[PDB]
Amino acid sequence: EVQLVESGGGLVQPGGSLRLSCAASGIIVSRNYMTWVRQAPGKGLEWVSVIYSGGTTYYADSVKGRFTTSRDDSKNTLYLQMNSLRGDDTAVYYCARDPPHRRGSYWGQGTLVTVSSASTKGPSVFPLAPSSKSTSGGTAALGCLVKDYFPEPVTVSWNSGALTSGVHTFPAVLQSSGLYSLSSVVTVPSSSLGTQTYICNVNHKPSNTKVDKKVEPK
Amino acid sequence: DILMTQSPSSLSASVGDRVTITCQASQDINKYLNWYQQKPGKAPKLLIYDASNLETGVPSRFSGSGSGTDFSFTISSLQPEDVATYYCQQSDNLPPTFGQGTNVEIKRTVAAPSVFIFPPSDEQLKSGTASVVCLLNNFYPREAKVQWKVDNALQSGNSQESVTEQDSKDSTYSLSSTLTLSKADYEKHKVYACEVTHQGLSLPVTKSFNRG
Repeated sequence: EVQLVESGGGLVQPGGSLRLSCAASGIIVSRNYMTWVRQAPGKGLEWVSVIYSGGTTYYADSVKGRFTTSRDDSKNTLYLQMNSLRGDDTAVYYCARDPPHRRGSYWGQGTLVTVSSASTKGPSVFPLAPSSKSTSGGTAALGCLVKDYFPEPVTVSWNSGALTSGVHTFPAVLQSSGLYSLSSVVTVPSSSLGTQTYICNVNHKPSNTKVDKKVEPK
Repeated sequence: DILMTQSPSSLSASVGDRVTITCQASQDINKYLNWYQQKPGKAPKLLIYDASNLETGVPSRFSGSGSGTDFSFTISSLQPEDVATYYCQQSDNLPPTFGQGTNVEIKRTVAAPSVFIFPPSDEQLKSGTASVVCLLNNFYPREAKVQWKVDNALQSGNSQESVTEQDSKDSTYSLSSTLTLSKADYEKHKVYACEVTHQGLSLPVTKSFNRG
């Protein structure tokens, strides 16, 4: 029903530009003041900018002179034009309408902005096969390693979404090479090994879709 | 620029326990302070506005109080779905400023980890790099110790760790330890084992594998 939707994020080069858009449904962006907030990976929240109903704009000192907030009332959409982009600007960006002293706060789901000179690299999906020492009747673990990819994120599912119980996809770890790495494990019965197909599906920002099957070793 | 001092940064409490978060302002902000709840992977959600007032739909266990410089956020009967990071934020004084955040963990009984070791696949050995993975399945508490010993020689600086968030239906954590080395170093040794130390294990459990 009532929602805010951000878009426009992506991976840009230091010194590049970007235009984030926030589409409002159920909220007239011309009547309330809208806010841009950002959150670095694994950090807290930092107020970026605000625009008032009258048209007044305010900006955090760290983005003053580079960012510009605007809105198109006919399209009912808030905009954030980000220029002279730096590495510290890498964050998830949310738009928000927090009603002043009333009820009805809404934040969008956010859009990820990555600013780096590194190029996009597709990942390599490798198996982590079930141990041959898995005894029938008990639980056995298997997974796939998604290694050497940039930037975030990657999406891992199991059996096209059919297998969700017992699945653990770990957060990505930034390797010393600057590329991210990630692993997704799942615990299945030791029985039905070889009787049930176990396949993990990996997706990425570069057009990488790996649908990898996990089997015992020999 | 008003400084927001949120405290504590972390807390652990069992289901139904009372939990209180403090947030001290560097200036008088009257009652213009909000409280946000951010569950992992989701956006922040405003729960308390104007220090005390509850947003629409928020359960009664959430409460806020305070005026001037000192404010408090209290969950009466803590529920497992309340595992999140909570932020205080002043709204009236430009620029709006947030607190450092508080991590809220539900407390449960000790659960030892199910440990698994994963040798490098044959497809990755051609990439000239071997990746050994030690998985610590659903355990509580998060505080664990994973050491890599290959050929009975302890390793350091060549391994990374990842920890999941507290589960919704388990309230447990899952850890992964990944040991990355070249193919030459991999085929120059034979025994590969990770040793895990955790409360709820009587002694450090070791899972091992030999090339073959």
